[PDB]
Amino acid sequence: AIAKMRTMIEGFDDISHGGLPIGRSTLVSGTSGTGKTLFSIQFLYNGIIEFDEPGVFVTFEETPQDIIKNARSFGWDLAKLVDEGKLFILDASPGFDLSALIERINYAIQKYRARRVSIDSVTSVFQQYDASSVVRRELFRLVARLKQIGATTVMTTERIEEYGPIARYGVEEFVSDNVVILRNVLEGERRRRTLEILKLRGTSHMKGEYPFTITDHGINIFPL
Amino acid sequence: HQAIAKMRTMIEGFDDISHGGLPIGRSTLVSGTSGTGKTLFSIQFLYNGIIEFDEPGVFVTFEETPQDIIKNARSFGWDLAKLVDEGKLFILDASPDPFDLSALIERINYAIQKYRARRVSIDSDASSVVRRELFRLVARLKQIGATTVMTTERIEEYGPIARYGVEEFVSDNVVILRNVLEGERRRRTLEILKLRGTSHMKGEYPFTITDHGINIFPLGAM
Amino acid sequence: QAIAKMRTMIEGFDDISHGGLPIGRSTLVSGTSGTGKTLFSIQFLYNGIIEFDEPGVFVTFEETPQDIIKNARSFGWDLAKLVDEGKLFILDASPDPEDLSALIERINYAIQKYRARRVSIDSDASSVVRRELFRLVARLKQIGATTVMTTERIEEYGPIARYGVEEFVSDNVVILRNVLEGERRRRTLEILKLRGTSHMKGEYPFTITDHGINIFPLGAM
Amino acid sequence: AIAKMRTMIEGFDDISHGGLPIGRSTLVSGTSGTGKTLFSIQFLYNGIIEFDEPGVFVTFEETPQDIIKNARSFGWDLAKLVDEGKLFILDASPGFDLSALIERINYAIQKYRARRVSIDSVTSVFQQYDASSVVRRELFRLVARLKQIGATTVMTTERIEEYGPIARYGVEEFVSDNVVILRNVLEGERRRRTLEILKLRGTSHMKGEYPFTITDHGINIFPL
Amino acid sequence: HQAIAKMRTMIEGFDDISHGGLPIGRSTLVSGTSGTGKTLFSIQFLYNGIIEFDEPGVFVTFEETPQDIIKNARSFGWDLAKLVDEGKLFILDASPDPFDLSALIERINYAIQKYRARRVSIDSDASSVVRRELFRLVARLKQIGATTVMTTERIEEYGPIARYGVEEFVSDNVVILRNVLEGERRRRTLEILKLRGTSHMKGEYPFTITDHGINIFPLGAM
Amino acid sequence: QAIAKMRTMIEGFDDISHGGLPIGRSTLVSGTSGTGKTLFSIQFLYNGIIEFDEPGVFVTFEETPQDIIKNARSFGWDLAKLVDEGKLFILDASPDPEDLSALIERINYAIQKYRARRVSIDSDASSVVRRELFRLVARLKQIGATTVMTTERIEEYGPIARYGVEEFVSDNVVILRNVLEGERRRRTLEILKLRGTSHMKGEYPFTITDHGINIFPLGAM
Ligand SMILES: Nc1ncnc2c1ncn2[C@@H]1O[C@H](COP(=O)(O)OP(=O)(O)NP(=O)(O)O)[C@@H](O)[C@H]1O
Ligand SMILES: Nc1ncnc2c1ncn2[C@@H]1O[C@H](COP(=O)(O)OP(=O)(O)NP(=O)(O)O)[C@@H](O)[C@H]1O
Ligand SMILES: Nc1ncnc2c1ncn2[C@@H]1O[C@H](COP(=O)(O)OP(=O)(O)NP(=O)(O)O)[C@@H](O)[C@H]1O
Ligand SMILES: Nc1ncnc2c1ncn2[C@@H]1O[C@H](COP(=O)(O)OP(=O)(O)NP(=O)(O)O)[C@@H](O)[C@H]1O
Ligand SMILES: Nc1ncnc2c1ncn2[C@@H]1O[C@H](COP(=O)(O)OP(=O)(O)NP(=O)(O)O)[C@@H](O)[C@H]1O
Ligand SMILES: Nc1ncnc2c1ncn2[C@@H]1O[C@H](COP(=O)(O)OP(=O)(O)NP(=O)(O)O)[C@@H](O)[C@H]1O
Ligand SMILES: [Cl-]
Ligand SMILES: [Cl-]
Ligand SMILES: [Cl-]
Ligand SMILES: [Cl-]
Ligand SMILES: [Cl-]
Ligand SMILES: [Cl-]
Ligand SMILES: [Mg+2]
Ligand SMILES: [Mg+2]
Ligand SMILES: [Mg+2]
Ligand SMILES: [Mg+2]
Ligand SMILES: [Mg+2]
Ligand SMILES: [Mg+2]
Repeated sequence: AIAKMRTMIEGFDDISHGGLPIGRSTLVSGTSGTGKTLFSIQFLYNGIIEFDEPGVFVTFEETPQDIIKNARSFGWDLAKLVDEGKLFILDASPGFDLSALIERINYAIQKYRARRVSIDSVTSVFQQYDASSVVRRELFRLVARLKQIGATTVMTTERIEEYGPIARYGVEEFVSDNVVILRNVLEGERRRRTLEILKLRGTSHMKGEYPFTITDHGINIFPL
Repeated sequence: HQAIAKMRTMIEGFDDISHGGLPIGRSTLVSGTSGTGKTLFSIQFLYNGIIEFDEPGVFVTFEETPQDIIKNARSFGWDLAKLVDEGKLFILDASPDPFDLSALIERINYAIQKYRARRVSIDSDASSVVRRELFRLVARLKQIGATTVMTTERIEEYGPIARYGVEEFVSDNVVILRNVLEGERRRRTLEILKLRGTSHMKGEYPFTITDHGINIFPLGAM
Repeated sequence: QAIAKMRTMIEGFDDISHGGLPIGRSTLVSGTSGTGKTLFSIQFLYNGIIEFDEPGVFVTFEETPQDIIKNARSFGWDLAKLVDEGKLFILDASPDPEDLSALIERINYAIQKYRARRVSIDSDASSVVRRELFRLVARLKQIGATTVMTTERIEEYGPIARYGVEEFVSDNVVILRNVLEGERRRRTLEILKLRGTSHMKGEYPFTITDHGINIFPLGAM
Repeated sequence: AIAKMRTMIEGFDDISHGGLPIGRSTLVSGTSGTGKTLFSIQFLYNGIIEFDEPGVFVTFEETPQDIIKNARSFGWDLAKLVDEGKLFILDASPGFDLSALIERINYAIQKYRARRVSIDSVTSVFQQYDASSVVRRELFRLVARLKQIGATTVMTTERIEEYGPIARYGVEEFVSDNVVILRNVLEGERRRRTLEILKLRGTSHMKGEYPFTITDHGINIFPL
Repeated sequence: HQAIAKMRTMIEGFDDISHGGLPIGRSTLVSGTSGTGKTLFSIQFLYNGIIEFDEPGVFVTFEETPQDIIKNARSFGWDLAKLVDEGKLFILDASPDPFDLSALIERINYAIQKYRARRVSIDSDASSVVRRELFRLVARLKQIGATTVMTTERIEEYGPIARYGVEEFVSDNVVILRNVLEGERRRRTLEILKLRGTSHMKGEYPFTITDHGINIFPLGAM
Repeated sequence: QAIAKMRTMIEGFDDISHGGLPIGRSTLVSGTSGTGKTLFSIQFLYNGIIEFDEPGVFVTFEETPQDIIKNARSFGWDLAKLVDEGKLFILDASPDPEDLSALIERINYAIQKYRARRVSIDSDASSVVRRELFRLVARLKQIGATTVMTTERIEEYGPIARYGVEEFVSDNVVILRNVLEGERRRRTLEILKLRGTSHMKGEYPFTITDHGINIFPLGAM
């Protein structure tokens, strides 16, 4: 019914029954340090390395140089992909309206013939601009235009509780076709990472929380 | 003359729980957190009305495009495109362009009249204003004579019925879809909280979503 | 010397209240949605009429008279007949799709016109709510009405009613609950308070059936 | 160290080690239907019957006629005490300033030579007048002037949780010399009434919750 | 030259828990719900300073009148009237008449100078403003060289340290008095949360209030 | 290729962080009152100076330099000597009893003057807080400083910091807890996150003694 794109992130394409729905956005929400940026980098990296699908990474608060430096933790050379024209890192770092940003993103997608897009994290621009009032409207604008473009998008968001609202403004999951929750639960002085696919409109997926670890090779999910 | 009559949904298990289906000529609120099956329920209500009883339906969408409603319904082997082309289903696009309630209600009445519709699904910041506006909608749908499913959002599995804390009190009928997380596993359940002027089963009934749509099971099952 | 009470004839209730509702006073009936508030308030009037020939005035704020009448047919009650016979008056204060003191005067006009002994009223700042609810309860008391007034609440074991004041201005308070535990619902009724008189304490389970509300003994089911 | 006045309410003078501190105010707080008005009526009634100490009852929302009628539940004839000049029921029923009310109360105390005063409930006037802003200030005014007068006062207040703040505005206990909490706890579908003396400045008292019942004879506390 | 020195309170048990008493020349916040023993603690601090060490004290009261402070202290057999008449204790009446902080601080400094006081007790709506103003007071008391107990209110036994959520962060030293209700019984406990630049015992220590004042006991006692 | 780290020499910490704090970045250290935040931040500079001759700048917002110095004598540290020798600079931003970008320029002036490699910063609308904290972290990064910045929180197992944003703009996050259970306190340290590198997970108990912070093994005591 709906076609999916392989993420090649260990375990994820099993949990999602094939990968992420093509041409749609997937919200990846989680508290700080849960692995959201990593998930969004792996998504682009694997598309390039495994499938020669170019990617655009939109960063708000982290600098492109820090994204590149941090990815060396995993032995991934993103500078080389940028040099080869296969990755573009769009720096979106400092009435509220995402129209201008959407034009920039669209330019990059057409220029680099990108099939994958990662946006990390649009929560920060809403919050820095004090734009909670229009989050539902502007996220809708962004999600809708990315769909018109045909991009397959990972969109990260913040949340402040492990078991609580999906995201910070309490509306983000409802305008998203697809929702993944990363958790980092503290119990008995120990942390455990888990991943959940809450929803994929129009298709099936495994349910509940699945454990994962972050290693030198990135995210490893165990699809019990 | 007699107590209220019901219209069969044909959603497996639901007509048992509702003691006959949804109260005719009224609206039923179906509330749930994200991914609980709300849009599915409202689609299945229309689809079954068309296939089983040749009762035309109007689907009102506020954020999903008609194309995506049609695409997603193929997950269950339902061909909504065929139904739209036969004039049995009309998808009213009220989604924004990548709010006027009176204008909306007029469009809905227009569609109900044009397509002879007997079923309607509507899917989906002061609580005082929400109460007044939802009341107007419910009341005018009842004047038109529609049997309606209207979905609403909620945030917590075992908190308020719906986002604003008022929606269930202006509704005649309320169904709650939950997606309960316990010990890392999810369990879907459906509950008929209330049907004014008629009987229904009580409590949460477990259900699944499969290639066949929603299938509801007996109490404490699964 | 006690407070005089009028029988509700609602199965079990007149035992729990030790004689029924205090006459000439208002009783708050609070509950989450679908707990039986409107039913309790209709059954109070209906029984008043059928058992005692005591006329009743039903004040509706959101449901229409025709829907009230239709819904009561669930219980085999013919409210339309009672309106035709002048025994029941349904005052429609529900808004048209498409002022407190004024409403009170229409209520009093109805009470005097129909010589009603029973009144049911069904159903954003706590200060204003407290002041206006006090004026309504006080005016009904001066009129001599015995009143059931319903209110909303949003949690089964939280505040008595939405604004956190409603129970303090009421002489009498009844709480209807619909408790969800282990995927099952259990309806319970509690008389929290009756000023000046006695009543059973705590929660009593009840059912709603074809014959209305039926309240059961302690710790039952 | 500080002299106390017997309440003669069954069990209470044991819990308070002698009764209420003379010349001071005692806050009696509780959720609705916990017995606050009853406690405040018994305090005056017993002063009159047992000790020929006249009393003034200040009522805000309940009418004097209802106070009198309700007290017949217990076989107490308050109309007769009013007729004999031993009880005065002051009807205080409908910038915020209790000065005028305080003058009325003072007039009644002097006129009737009252030793006991019950005020039930000043919470309602604060709330009806939307005067949360000045609760601490105005309660202080009232408590201080009653102390200057020499009255021994029971002052009831509302609260909305059994285990939670002492009173509605979160300040009332701090301007009171003495604090009593009435609770009506629901557990396992059963209610239990308890009374606690939280604090009596400058003197001793029993601690914790003590069970009580309300009967035809009024409040019965069991001072375990 | 060396780490901070302490002044003995002589409150039974307290100087053990504080590893020597209260840090000299600083303020110690003593926070508690109503009836926890805050005023008692602050009175005992001065009284013991006078009786045991001939160190004069100033008591600043904001709501209890001096007459009532004196009256209530007779519960413990303490004759504060005698101490005021000997010029060893001064009760500064800052209570309202049945707010100017700079003016208050000047009066406190005046009293400290007039009576040669070495100990001070102060007893007792935007959190930002409270933070700034409390900071000014603490800082100016430290400039004067007072060793001070300052009491504050709190609402919950195991919630915020104090009413506004900022008071402990501008204090050098924090003591929490609790009155914990469990199974219908109350248990009083005292905790030294923090003393900057010095050591102290940790956790809650049970205490009683009796005719002798506050008596603190070893851990897990009673 | 890893992220380079600088050793804190705080007992146990450099093991938990797998080498120390990421160089040229800021580390958030959040905690309720009296959890050891100022101590952690002083020990970071002190060890930098004593172990590695790396000068440090301490920015204080409420405690005075003289109190910082007095309090450190608890640990047998002579900070006054280090200020005299030009190895430690305490920037006083505390208010006098009786503008972000400006503060940043005074910090940078201090860093350049004293050739500091280490910086500690100690310590009402979430939007504004997020924007200003981002500007500070970004400017410190451009300057090249390795920074410890303390923040407050009010619950041991609640939000990381007061405004619910502080941890998201930080590259590195450490949480100090002081957990009260059964009338006993237990101090724990947690490294929540270090962008781009590895670290041990969960809570590690620690003590504060005459020698500063000592962090213990897993599940200890
Ligand atoms: N080589 C590695 N081995 C193990 N864990 C690693 C490694 N590199 C990074 N990590 C972990 O990955 C985490 C970073 O994940 P990241 O994807 O930046 O989280 P995030 O959710 O985007 N954080 P934030 O943006 O602040 O909300 C670090 O906190 C480390 O715990
Ligand atoms: N063929 C299928 N088999 C199993 N599950 C499916 C299938 N198709 C869809 N689903 C599930 O149905 C869910 C979507 O249901 P849907 O009715 O769109 O939820 P919703 O409550 O309307 N979500 P939202 O609009 O965000 O409030 C997905 O999240 C999948 O879990
Ligand atoms: N014949 C019947 N048998 C059993 N239950 C019935 C019958 N008729 C109605 N009910 C129940 O009565 C409930 C309606 O009670 P009602 O008195 O309308 O509640 P309420 O508290 O006033 N609801 P609301 O005003 O919408 O918040 C329905 O939800 C059914 O569960
Ligand atoms: N004769 C009696 N026998 C037993 N209980 C009685 C009797 N008379 C009254 N009661 C109880 O006393 C309660 C009234 O107590 P009352 O002192 O009015 O409470 P309150 O706390 O002042 N209520 P409120 O003013 O609404 O906050 C009633 O709710 C009954 O439960
Ligand atoms: N002789 C005594 N024996 C036993 N307990 C006593 C004695 N004298 C006083 N008390 C107790 O001490 C408590 C008063 O302590 P106090 O120091 O005034 O509390 P506080 O915390 O200052 N109250 P508040 O000002 O409302 O915040 C009383 O509530 C009694 O329980
Ligand atoms: N020599 C010592 N031995 C043991 N503990 C000590 C010693 N010196 C100080 N402490 C402890 O260290 C704590 C102060 O730590 P500090 O680093 O000031 O905490 P903080 O989190 O910065 N406090 P604050 O800024 O007031 O919220 C004191 O409360 C003592 O418990
Ligand atoms: Cl991991
Ligand atoms: Cl399922
Ligand atoms: Cl039932
Ligand atoms: Cl009782
Ligand atoms: Cl004690
Ligand atoms: Cl320690
Ligand atoms: Mg990130
Ligand atoms: Mg949907
Ligand atoms: Mg109703
Ligand atoms: Mg009362
Ligand atoms: Mg005090
Ligand atoms: Mg500090």
